[PDB]
Amino acid sequence: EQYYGTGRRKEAVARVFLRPGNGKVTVNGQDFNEYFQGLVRAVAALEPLRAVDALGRFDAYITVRGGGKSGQIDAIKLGIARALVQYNPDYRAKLKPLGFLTRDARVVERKKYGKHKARRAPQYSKR
Amino acid sequence: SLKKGVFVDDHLLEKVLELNAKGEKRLIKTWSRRSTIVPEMVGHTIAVYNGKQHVPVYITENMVGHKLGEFAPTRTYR
Amino acid sequence: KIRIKLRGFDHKTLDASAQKIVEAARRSGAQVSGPIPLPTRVRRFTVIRGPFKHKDSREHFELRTHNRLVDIINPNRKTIEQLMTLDLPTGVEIEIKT
Amino acid sequence: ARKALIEKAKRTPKFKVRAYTRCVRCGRARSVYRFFGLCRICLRELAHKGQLPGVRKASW
Amino acid sequence: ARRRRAEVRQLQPDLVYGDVLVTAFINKIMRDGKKNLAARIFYDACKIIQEKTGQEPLKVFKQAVENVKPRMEVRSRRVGGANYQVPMEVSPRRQQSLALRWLVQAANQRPERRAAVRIAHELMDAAEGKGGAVKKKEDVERMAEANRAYAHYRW
Amino acid sequence: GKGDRRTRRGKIWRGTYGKYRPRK
Amino acid sequence: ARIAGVEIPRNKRVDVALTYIYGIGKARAKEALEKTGINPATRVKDLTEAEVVRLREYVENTWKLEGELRAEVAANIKRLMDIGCYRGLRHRRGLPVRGQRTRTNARTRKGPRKTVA
RNA sequence: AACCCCCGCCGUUAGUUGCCAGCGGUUCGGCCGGGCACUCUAACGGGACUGCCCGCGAAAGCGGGAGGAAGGAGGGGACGACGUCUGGUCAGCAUGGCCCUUACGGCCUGGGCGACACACGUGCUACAAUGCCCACUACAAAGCGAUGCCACCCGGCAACGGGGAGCUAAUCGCAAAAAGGUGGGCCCAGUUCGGAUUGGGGUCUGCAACCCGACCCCAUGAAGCCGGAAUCGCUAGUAAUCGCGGAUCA
Ligand SMILES: [Mg+2]
Ligand SMILES: [Mg+2]
Ligand SMILES: [Zn+2]
Repeated sequence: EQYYGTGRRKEAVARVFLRPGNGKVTVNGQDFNEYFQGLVRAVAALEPLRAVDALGRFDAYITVRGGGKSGQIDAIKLGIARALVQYNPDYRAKLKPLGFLTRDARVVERKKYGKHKARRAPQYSKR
Repeated sequence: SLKKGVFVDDHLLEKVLELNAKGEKRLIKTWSRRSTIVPEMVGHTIAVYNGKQHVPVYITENMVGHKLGEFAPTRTYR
Repeated sequence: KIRIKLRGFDHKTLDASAQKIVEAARRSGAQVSGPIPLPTRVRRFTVIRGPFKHKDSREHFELRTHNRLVDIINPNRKTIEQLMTLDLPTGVEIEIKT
Repeated sequence: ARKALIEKAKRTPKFKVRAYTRCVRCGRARSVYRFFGLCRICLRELAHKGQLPGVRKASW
Repeated sequence: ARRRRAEVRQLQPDLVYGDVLVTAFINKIMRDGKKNLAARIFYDACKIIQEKTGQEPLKVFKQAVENVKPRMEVRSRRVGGANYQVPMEVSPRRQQSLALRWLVQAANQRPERRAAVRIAHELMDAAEGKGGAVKKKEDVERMAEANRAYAHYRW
Repeated sequence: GKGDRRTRRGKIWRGTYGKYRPRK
Repeated sequence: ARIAGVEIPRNKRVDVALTYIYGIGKARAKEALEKTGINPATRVKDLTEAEVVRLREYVENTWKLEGELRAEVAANIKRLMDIGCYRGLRHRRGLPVRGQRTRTNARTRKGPRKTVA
């Protein structure tokens, strides 16, 4: 019945409980268009829905926690992907080449000692 | 700031009380530049130390709310 | 009903003592929730290497203080004697309460 | 004044604002961690030796 | 690097129109890592475009960046111990880079108060054939044909 | 102004609260 | 209108207008409006004649201000001067009262940099 | 190089963290029952080996692609050889020699490392409309706390004080992450930009805040409208930028 998938990025997890229906999307309560306001990445998270050709035909319910505001969006992005692919093996043959199934290894690194920001070193000098 | 009970040393008040108890001189080599000047103590001369020596700084009406250190140099040429 | 705390450093020694209790309590009494690991509180200490001036190449350690929880329900007399005699702790300061 | 000072640090005759921290091992005046009660120097020395329980090499 | 050429950074295509060139422009506008801010600021001008002229902001953007695309430029180079101002064709990427860049600066040059209106008016003059960024382009191309003598060292 | 001794982020940078910054 | 005796903060926010008044600032500006029921948004260019004398006379007679305030500031300094407290001698040479970094900057009171070397 | 630690894909093991994902009740707070699937909490193991397909080659290897969470060391850490610099440190400590011994040792009060006509280094805060103020609203991680972290209530404009619950603490607490987001004021001004300097009054620590602490509220509102010669940082979650914690310690 339902389409589940796990979302995660920058320690921002996001459960994805999808249920075929209309288009009403709830995430941690509230509404999708309600929670994300004035952000273009919002409609970008629904990209997997536009790839499958079924924008308005599914009621979503995501539980995203931790991480930043945007990290949640990327979490929902990959989360929705695993949800729709869970009940669709052929949709992986067109969601994968488009690049979706990846935790995005890109993550902040440790601020190294002696330095200031893991890389930026204090102004070199000799005077 | 010490708003609850103005700060000051006991031997300061003690030594200065006998000075008012009969109206003696004023000579008094102190070592507590941290204390606050007592009001009725006007007209006396506290020899305040400052690492170097005892400064014969006089006293009056205006100089009261301030410390004893306020009127005693701790550095040369100042 | 009863709850046991198993604080300690080395998780290798903590795993042996924790698993030991699990076998002893279950194999000789009612139900017992397995070893429940908690967020390990760590004391990260950073510091300089050289004695004099060297605000770089500094070295730092960390104090691993592990935590493991185990809950026994029905107070069995067999489990009380088992844990009272058959025990092999060491660097594992345990604390138990009702 | 090194010896007489390490003794004065444990004295605490007058007010508490003189019972400053003082390393036990090599008796350092500063860089004294309260937890270990040692200085940063003698701290690392022991750590390498393994005389510091639970104190493993930090790496992440 | 001395070894590899280092491949370009394939950026994410536009999230509203569907075009990488647009998003790249947002990045140039992006101050202190505020994409969503710069994005809106860009789309603000897009609406200002339709306010003035009934033209789509999409092609209005292409026309501008196209007319500010430097065809050639002079580059310094040593020869035995002397620098020659040798002109020659630019790389398509760099042309796109400079174009998008100059426009952003040309907007800053304007007296306009709000950033959007600055980007708005600038995109108009750019698409037209005469603007702050455009003239800076015309300037560079002059240097090329000017030093055309030293163009013998094409390298 | 991260330096204004009388603003929002004014006390925030100074790790304090006071009047202009809400406090319990 | 000539509010504080001579000062005339015309054509602008009423609250800000009082900020230009010596001895009056952002805080004391809001206080006058909350004690006379004046909207901070409205300009001085369009106010009632009653409100003029109203707000003007209020702040005027209420607390100290203007040069007479500035006279008190120097007055206390005459007191730190007549004897010479550590605070006063700093005003003598122009040094800061906080005993800050004189070995470096502190140009705010020491004036421009007199290189000379 | 490779074995060990952190972050990435997944599983096994343990379910008082979280969970109407499933159902019912519900003062609708996962609160009750209930459940371990999920998230997570750590613990063990798996996976990536130019392994597979195609081109080049004698080989090693290189190049393009599929599978895959991740390809040609995946990102990061720890690891810094023989030697080098008469490099640093007798003031961490050890230590040969040297020198003093009613003082080159020891205790105390006060002063002093904070002294300023000047110059250099590393920094912080700005010069503002991609911006500044007010009100309202939302998403972190990591770490720390029983004579310590203080929920929350009363008071004061305020720092903060009086009362007082929880907490040897994934269960209580510092705690509001900030930037962002919504609506509003500002209209280019030495400015609601900028916050140095200075006057008056207050709170906390501490025997004790003149020298010489910190933070409040009122006023004061200086230079600077992006900086000469020259010069520094970093190739991706990096630069820039915006926050929180910890050691230290009254
Ligand atoms: Mg798992
Ligand atoms: Mg006043
Ligand atoms: Zn020591």
